[PDB]
Amino acid sequence: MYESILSIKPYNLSKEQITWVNQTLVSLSDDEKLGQLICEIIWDKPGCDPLDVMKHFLPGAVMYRPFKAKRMREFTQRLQKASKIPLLIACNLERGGSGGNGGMEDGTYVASPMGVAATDDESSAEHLGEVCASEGSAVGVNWTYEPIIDIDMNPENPITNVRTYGSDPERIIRMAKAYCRGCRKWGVLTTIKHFPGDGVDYRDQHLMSSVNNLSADEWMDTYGRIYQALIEDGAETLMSAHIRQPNVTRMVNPLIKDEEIMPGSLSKELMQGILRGRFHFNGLICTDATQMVGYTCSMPRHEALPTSIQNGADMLTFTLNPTEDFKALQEGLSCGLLTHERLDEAVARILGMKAKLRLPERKDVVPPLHAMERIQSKKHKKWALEIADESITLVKDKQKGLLPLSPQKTKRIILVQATNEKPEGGYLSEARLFKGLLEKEGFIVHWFEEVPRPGTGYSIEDLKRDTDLFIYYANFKVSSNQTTIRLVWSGDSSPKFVCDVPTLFLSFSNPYHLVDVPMVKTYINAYTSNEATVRMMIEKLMGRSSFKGKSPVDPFAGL
Ligand SMILES: *[C@H]1O[C@H](CO)[C@@H](O)[C@H](O)[C@H]1F
Repeated sequence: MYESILSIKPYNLSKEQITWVNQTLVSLSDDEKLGQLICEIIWDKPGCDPLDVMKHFLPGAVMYRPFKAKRMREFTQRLQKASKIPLLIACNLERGGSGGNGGMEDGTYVASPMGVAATDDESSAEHLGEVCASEGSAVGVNWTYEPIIDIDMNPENPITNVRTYGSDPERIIRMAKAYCRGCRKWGVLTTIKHFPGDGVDYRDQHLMSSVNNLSADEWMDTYGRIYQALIEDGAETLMSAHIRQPNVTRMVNPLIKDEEIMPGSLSKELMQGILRGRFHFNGLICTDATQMVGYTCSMPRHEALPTSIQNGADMLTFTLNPTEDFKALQEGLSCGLLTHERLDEAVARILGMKAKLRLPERKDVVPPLHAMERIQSKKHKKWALEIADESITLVKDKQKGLLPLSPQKTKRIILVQATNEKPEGGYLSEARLFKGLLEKEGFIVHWFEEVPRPGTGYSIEDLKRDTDLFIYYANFKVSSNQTTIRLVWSGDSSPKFVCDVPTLFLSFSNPYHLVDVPMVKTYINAYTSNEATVRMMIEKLMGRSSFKGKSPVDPFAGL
């Protein structure tokens, strides 16, 4: 059975592969089928054993948090050889081998997706995807939870922002298809997220069930257009997140009551009515992480877990208390919250992706050790430099004669770090590098914290005697469970003397900082805070490299 699913896009399995899926399915107990539904998270901290993911059930997949590539490779061998059914092994490879709170600790940090989008060259996104999948597959990853095809409509949203390809649906489609092309070259499944679409609300689904409140027609013309394009392009998997679309839900079910409207991860109207029905998506649907507030607050958990599967999800991403969660699935199956027929259909789509990857027939469980040499390879580092060269964007340049910088125009610089990270020693490694590279050019550079500021004992004339230029290094990065990535001062260090001392503002992440420093006359978006982008920033400030980036978003955010 299931030939109508498994023989067509995005599965395209052969007769013999479908026979393996069916024979395997029939051989599984209900407990084993329920376990296939679960992806378990894995971390590398002493006292934590990866095989703990198998103490309470036999999972269908795992996801690696960021730890070292060599440990990931060892974990893959241990996990797979201990598993009767091969595992899907997922990773949040968002920005290359490393970067963005996902990936691996020591992979290549290429760029944020928005930095890639600023190049306006889809080859940049293809290269991004190649790095992610090339470095991931070397250590055993076969599933990247990317690309993000959210639209960065709302500039106050803290969980979209540089994780997106910006606010233009046509560019999102171009870039996401290219990212997927790069991944398929290395045998890694992709995941379009976050369905039904982040970026309309200004709130984080990590902390609540956020709401895409476009009209049904508006949603269909934007998010629906993007999802349809990636589905037709062959997207293998899709992540249903803890976001509501009430107006689309009511289009499917006009009589639904407000309290019955569920987020994507729990919604039959969105997963079965829209995705399976209207869009004929035939790939694997997984939930976003189930311990997040957007999920937990929407429904009692014991009902929610089987209901997600019944309503169209094939896989639950992560457990809270694993004994309790598995018991909830067992009881949901026995009492009819989850049907045996829907259980078999979910597991068929899980096993089908394992057969698509040819995991059952793989003699070795990881590639040869030789494959590890791709990680931080010269090719990958080179692509990161090219993308930085093409991405950095001169947004506002209303300071006559400021650029290019020269020690003979502005010898003494005060460097002002602004960030929501908490690096040991107070200063970001990348800002230290930037400071050192300015000094190499011949500038004298002090941190804001090292020199006096105007006050009862120090005047603005003193400041002007001691300071020729202020430079701001702003890195307000996305991170789960933040309600803002707005500029926060750590407010005397803000650009409060722009008419008395020339001030230059550099953002290495959030592209909307003109919201909080509108007085600034020269403003540059770099989208990514890594070594490659810092070095290329220096080249461009000194006038040895042109500014080539094009804003993939409106950096002024409506003035
Ligand atoms: C929910 O969690 C999953 C697994 O880490 C991420 O891929 C999604 O971006 C997040 F929304």
